[PDB]
Amino acid sequence: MKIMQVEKTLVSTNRIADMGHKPLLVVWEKPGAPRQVAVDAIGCIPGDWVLCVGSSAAREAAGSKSYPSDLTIIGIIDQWN
Amino acid sequence: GIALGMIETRGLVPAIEAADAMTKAAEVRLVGRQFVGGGYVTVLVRGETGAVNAAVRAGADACERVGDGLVAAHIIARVHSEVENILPKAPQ
Amino acid sequence: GIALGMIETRGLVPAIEAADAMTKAAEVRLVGRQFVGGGYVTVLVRGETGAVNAAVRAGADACERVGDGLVAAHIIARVHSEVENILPKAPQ
Amino acid sequence: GIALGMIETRGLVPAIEAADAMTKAAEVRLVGRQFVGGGYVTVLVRGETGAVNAAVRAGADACERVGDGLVAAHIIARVHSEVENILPKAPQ
Amino acid sequence: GIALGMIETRGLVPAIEAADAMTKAAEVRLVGRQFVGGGYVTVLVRGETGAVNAAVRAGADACERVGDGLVAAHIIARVHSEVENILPKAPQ
Amino acid sequence: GIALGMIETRGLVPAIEAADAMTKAAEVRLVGRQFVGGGYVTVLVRGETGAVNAAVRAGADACERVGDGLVAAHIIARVHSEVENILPKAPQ
Amino acid sequence: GIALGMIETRGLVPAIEAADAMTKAAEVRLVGRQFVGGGYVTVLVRGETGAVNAAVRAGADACERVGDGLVAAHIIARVHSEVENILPKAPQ
Amino acid sequence: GIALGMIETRGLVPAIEAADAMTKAAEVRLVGRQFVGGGYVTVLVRGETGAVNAAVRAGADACERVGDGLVAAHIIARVHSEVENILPKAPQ
Amino acid sequence: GIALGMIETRGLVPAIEAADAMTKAAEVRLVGRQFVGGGYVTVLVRGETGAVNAAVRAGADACERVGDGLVAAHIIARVHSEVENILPKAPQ
Amino acid sequence: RITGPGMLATGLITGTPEFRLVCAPRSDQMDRVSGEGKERCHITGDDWSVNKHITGTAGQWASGRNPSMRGETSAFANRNVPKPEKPGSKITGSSGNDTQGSLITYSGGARG
Repeated sequence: MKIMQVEKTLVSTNRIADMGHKPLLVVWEKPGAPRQVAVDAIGCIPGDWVLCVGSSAAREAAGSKSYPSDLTIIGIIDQWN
Repeated sequence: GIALGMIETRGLVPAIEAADAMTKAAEVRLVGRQFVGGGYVTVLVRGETGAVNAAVRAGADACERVGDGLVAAHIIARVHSEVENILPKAPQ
Repeated sequence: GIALGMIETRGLVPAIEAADAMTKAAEVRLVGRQFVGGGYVTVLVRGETGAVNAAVRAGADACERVGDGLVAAHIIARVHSEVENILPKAPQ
Repeated sequence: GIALGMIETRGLVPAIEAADAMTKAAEVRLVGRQFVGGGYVTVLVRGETGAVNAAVRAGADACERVGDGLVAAHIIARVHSEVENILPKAPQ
Repeated sequence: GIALGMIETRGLVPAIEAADAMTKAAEVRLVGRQFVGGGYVTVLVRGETGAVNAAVRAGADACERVGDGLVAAHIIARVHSEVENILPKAPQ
Repeated sequence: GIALGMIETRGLVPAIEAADAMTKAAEVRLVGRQFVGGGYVTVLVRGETGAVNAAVRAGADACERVGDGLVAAHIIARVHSEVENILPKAPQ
Repeated sequence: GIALGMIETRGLVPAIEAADAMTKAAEVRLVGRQFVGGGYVTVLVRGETGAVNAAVRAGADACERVGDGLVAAHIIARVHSEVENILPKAPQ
Repeated sequence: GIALGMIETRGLVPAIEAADAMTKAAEVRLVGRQFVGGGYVTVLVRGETGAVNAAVRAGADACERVGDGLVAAHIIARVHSEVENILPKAPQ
Repeated sequence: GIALGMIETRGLVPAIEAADAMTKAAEVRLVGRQFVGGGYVTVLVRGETGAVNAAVRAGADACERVGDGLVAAHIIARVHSEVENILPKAPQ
Repeated sequence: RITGPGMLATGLITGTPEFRLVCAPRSDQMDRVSGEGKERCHITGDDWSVNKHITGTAGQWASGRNPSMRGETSAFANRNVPKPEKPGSKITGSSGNDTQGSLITYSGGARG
């Protein structure tokens, strides 16, 4: 898993129906780093440092074995700089 | 910026959770939390139609399983100017 | 417009949906939204008889599926001057 | 006239319909509309005994199948002076 | 008036009928009509012990069949001095 | 004493009976009557822990058969300082 | 800390027990007691995530058999700034 | 008042319980406790006639099942001045 | 010691045993042993409510099987202030 | 037969002259007083509990004092009110048309 900081929300109206109602957040490891989009299973705010699992675990982390996600936020770090 | 999203719950805790999830999902402003009476609570958001759509979907999903649960998840993309009179402009 | 159209719903969200549908459907002025108590919310519109007929039908149809649903859809075509003391003139 | 007519309904819509019917039927003045809480709404009229009798009968007949219906239809020909303190003189 | 008479009704019409009955029955002073919430309404009378006794019996009998009816009819011949701080002095 | 005892009832009449019985039974003082909403009324007393125990027991036994009866009877021997900010200090 | 803990109960007595348990179990501040309507009562605490987690668990355990019992026990680790506008800062 | 309520008991404990119940039930004053002989104990109260009736009823019900019970519960609404010579004025 | 504990026995020996058990069980002061007449003996203790409860329980249990036995075991958490005029302060 | 307002609302008007382990299991033991007043756990020794043959304070000595004669609309009670059929979505194309989550309604009650 990775440690990433939540930057802002991501909205895709025409996204596939398999995504459900899950919100999407823009995450990067630090300001200026390449941006990635994670499925927010926790409900985080911008500026939070979160834990992002990838690969096949992200699908179950987002809700089901067949969820279309390769990056899901599974926790908020209690204290991180 | 003028679409309206609404979530009605049974009890204040699901309403607060729904408002939190809504404002976390997209760029929506929380304009009102109304104590309807008899336990109903309504939280209202304003914003762009797509942002309101995503926010309301996320809020409904988040508040369905909290407390006594969710009553309504409703989106009005184009609000009639007459309805603006009964809509709150800021929370309290 | 002297005719009166009222829709009573369980919860605020169907009431707001009914008000939006009514004001979109026909030339009717939204004059009030009342928190009755116990979850009842009533929305009142004024206008001509035909406009009020169309507005109330559209509002009932639009709000019956929203939230806990629709309680009453009523039309008073010629309200008595006594009744205007308890009717809101401008919504809040 | 100092006789008292009271109609209690579930919801505002039957109460408004009953008030319209009462003030149409007889020479009574609408003096109050109380939100009792829990959904109960009470409308009060004053007048002479015959006017109050006719008005209450008409209002009960009119609001019986409106919304969630009718709860009470009551007449007091002469209330005690103590009861005047808990009766509205004018509605709002 | 040291003795306390209390009648609790489901709705406001039985409360008004009970208050009228009590004040007509005996020398009691109506000191409060409280909207408790959820539809409960309580009428409170003070007076001498026998007067409050007669008033409470009369009010219960009168409001038995009015509206949603009787909930409680209670007499306290002398409340504790602490209780006086939660009892209304005059109706509002 | 600093212990807290509370009785929750359905309606005001059982709450007032519970307060009267509580104050007459033991060395406790009435610190508040609260209208919770939806028909609930809460009465609160303070005193020594054993006195509070006896008082709350007597209040429950007295108010159980009054009106719609007893909802809750509870004793906290030492409330947290934070909870002191949501408790009424004196009855009104 | 900016974490939020919420317990919703049916009636005020279980809410007070929940608040007492939450404040005794962890370093959290009681910021509000809200009468939602219909009998719902919500107690809200703020603090660090671990403290709020412990407090909410203890309160949910403590109030589950008090009166009409628990409705919701919810934790939000990080509250969105929009929701801070609908959350009480100090109780009363 | 000038009415006289008397409770006669078998033993001192039911007499003390009866005196407490009478004083707590109604606006009466305890004037004496007399040991009669053979185990009889008499407690006497003074007050208004209705207050005396309520107090005597409550005391008789309270002391009926305490110890060896109740012998007599009597009310004299007006006492002849000749009988005041055999009545204690202040309890001792 | 606000609370009052009373034990009535047939004869003096069970009264003495009850007094010993009461004063050993809990912190209560023996404020009176009263020869009622006809063979009844009453022992009265004062103290905290919980202490009085434990003391009276122990005294009843101890003196039940002694001599001619127990008559009454009675507790009053707080007597009426007028009842204090017929209660001994010290055992003479 | 005289017609008019007097024939209305027959049987509905009132007020007319004519009308006039140490601790017991948690599941199956509900305490009289909760919290610090609980009697669930068996406390031995000199506790404040009262025996059966001891009288006063509570019981009939609190409920027999005052004479008494005995005689829902809310969000919780409305959770099972009859509702019409849930709206369906017949639209095609990629529009986030999830059909398994919670019910989302658009203007007019359309599924969204």
